Amino acid sequence: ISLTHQLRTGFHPGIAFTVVRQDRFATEQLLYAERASESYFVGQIQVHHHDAIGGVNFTLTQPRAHVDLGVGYTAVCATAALRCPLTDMGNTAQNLFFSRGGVPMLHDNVTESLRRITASGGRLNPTEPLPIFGGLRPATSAGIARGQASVCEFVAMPVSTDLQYFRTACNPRGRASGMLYMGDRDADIEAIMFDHTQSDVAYTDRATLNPWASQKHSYGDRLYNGTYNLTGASPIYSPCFKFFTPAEVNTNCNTLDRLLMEAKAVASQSSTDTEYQFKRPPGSTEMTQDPCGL
Amino acid sequence: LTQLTLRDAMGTICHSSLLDVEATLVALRQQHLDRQCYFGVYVAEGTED
Amino acid sequence: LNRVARAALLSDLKRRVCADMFFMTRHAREPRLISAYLSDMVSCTQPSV
Amino acid sequence: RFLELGLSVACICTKFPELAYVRDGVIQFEVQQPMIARDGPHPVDQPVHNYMVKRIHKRSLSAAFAIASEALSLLSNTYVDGTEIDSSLRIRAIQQMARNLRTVSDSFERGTADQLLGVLLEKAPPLSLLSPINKFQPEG
Amino acid sequence: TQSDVAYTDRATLNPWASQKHSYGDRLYNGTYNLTGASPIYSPCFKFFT
Amino acid sequence: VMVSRITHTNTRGRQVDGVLVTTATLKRQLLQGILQIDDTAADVPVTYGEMVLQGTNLVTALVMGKAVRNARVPADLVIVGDKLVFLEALERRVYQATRVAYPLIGNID
Amino acid sequence: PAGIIPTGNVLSTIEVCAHRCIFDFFKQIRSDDNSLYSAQFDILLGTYC
Amino acid sequence: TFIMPMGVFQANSMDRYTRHAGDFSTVSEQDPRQFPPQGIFFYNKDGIL
Repeated sequence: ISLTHQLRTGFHPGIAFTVVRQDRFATEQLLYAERASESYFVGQIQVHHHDAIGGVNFTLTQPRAHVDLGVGYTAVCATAALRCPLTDMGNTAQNLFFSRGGVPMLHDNVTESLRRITASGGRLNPTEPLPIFGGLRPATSAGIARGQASVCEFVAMPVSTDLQYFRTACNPRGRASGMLYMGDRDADIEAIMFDHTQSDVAYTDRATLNPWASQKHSYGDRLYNGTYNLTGASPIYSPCFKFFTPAEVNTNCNTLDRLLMEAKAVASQSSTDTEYQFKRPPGSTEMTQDPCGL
Repeated sequence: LTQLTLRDAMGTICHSSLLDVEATLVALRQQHLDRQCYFGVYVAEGTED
Repeated sequence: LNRVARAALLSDLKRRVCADMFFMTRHAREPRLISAYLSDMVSCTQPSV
Repeated sequence: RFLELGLSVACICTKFPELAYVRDGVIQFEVQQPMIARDGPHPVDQPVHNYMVKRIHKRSLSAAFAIASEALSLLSNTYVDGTEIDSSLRIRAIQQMARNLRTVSDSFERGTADQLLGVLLEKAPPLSLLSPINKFQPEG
Repeated sequence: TQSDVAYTDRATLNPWASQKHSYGDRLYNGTYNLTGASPIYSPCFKFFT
Repeated sequence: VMVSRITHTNTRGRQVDGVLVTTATLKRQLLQGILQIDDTAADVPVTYGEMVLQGTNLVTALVMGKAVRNARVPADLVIVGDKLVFLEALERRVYQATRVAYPLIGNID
Repeated sequence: PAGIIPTGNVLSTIEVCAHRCIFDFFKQIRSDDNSLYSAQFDILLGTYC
Repeated sequence: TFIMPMGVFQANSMDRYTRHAGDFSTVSEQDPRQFPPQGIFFYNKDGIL
């Protein structure tokens, strides 16, 4: 209740805060193309049958199939800007009490002075009495003028040096790097992704990014990992759900043609819905892109 | 341009998963802890002196 | 366009209300582009029979 | 139209309308590769070859319109009953299914360009790297 | 029943007032009328609601 | 490899090329001042296909079971390198004025 | 259900259902089945060189 | 092969000239451009000091 003191009024603290940026960046499409091998067939209209409400029917017909005969394959393109330009912003927080799993009870009503005295600095703020255990559809909120909560997801990068790594290159969980894909071999990602032997996969001028988080099962990302329940009770793409996580080796891993073969679709992250940013209900397998995967 | 000066991190890290001791240390149990002994940590009650 | 793409295209409706349509009125300077004031709307916003 | 425009010559005329009494296509083609050796004392290299084995996709169908009970509702006649005066009945019976089975049986004639760029635009990503797909790899 | 509309994160910049009526609704609106007597045009009646 | 009979080009003798997409203003940008119009008259074909079988070869194929093996138009010519190329692209032929959606432009993080 | 022309006529009218312990494959259809009608076969598309 | 000096200190007093009044000064009481340098800062393979 003092830590956020020096969150709340005049001593900018012993801690601090930040931003990044989330939006809607729509992308249309042009490309080159050469001669005749895409083969195109033409045909007729086949069946079943059934009846209904008032209606019976022609949705029957004319089925296709197709061919992947490829030594290599074929399509290349250089490109154009955005259209007239779509981008809008602005500021506050994220969620960690909608959903359950914890343990009981020998102090309450004053941290009851802490979402009745916590949830600060922006639109709309929460509740009093605390029932249990649900999927949780509630009250009324707002419809659209600027920012579906266009909002953060904190990382942080303690502290210090001279003038080129936040003055030249750089990014959020640490180093211009690369776990080594397909090469020497694929059962070393505990001392190339977990333990240690040498100097820096980029910036060996000094050893990793910020003095206190650079291995296995730790805290500020204890915000993050995902077997036991926080892909189970409050659903999140979460700030990141592939920045510290399971990625790939058991099918087709041979440096080059899967240099044509892995950055894709999984059950995933952040697309066009409305108002603050959910995760799983039923209902929508679309296939947005995500430049910036691995 | 727009401000962001002085107002919010208090819906926010009064947070629960930081006091943290079951499962993390758990997931790294079983070794032999690297060269380190007391410097001094034990304690006592007087000294009958 | 339900709650995502119907609030920020007509967000594309006050910019091309607030920089560019006085585009040959102002200075003696910056001329010929038939492109987006002159060469973008008699054939791609439409006719009848 | 689909002759004189463009929206097709890059494919091949080969044959199956009624498709799939055809089960079964894993169809392929080699490349032979010939004898390289360098000049200079450098290692083994062979007249090598590449043949090929397989997997491929698809995405279920139909195309649209839907209304009420005309069919039987006056399909009960057909050469006795209805003798005198349904003039505008069949009058208004001639013009209104030539414009939506002319425009409602050419929907897959609104169907055959957007499932060959949803895996021709959903099996091909981005650019800056092709360009050194011809400046960094012939020998290795 | 909650936050706001227009401009999301602060229900004011300079403080003092934003629901129905006192010096608050008439000094541009349309249900009780004291822009006074006879013929109004320096206009903002239909500049309040 | 290339092999077939004849024909596809600009207007004097020999063959060709592929396939395409987007929308509207870029046609209108290499028009005011860099490129320009590029070839003239085309004797170019008209149709699809058909086929004729019944007897001993599907005797291979109904009881055991596998299976082994001009009309003028400007839709016309632009040029890129020392070629030609072509540009008048799909926003003149399909689908106005109603109510659902698909792949395409929209948004990306 | 081979559709090929039969080679020879079998001169034995006995209930083969009794001796199901010989042969390798045994199906009895009472009158007819739609399993009789399935024309699945296995495509090539040619030589490439 | 690239070459760079590191701890070189310009001994001659006339060489410790600044191109204007403070063409490298401070707010602190002691302008520590007078202290001998101890490092060298070069653009990497990468545009990186």
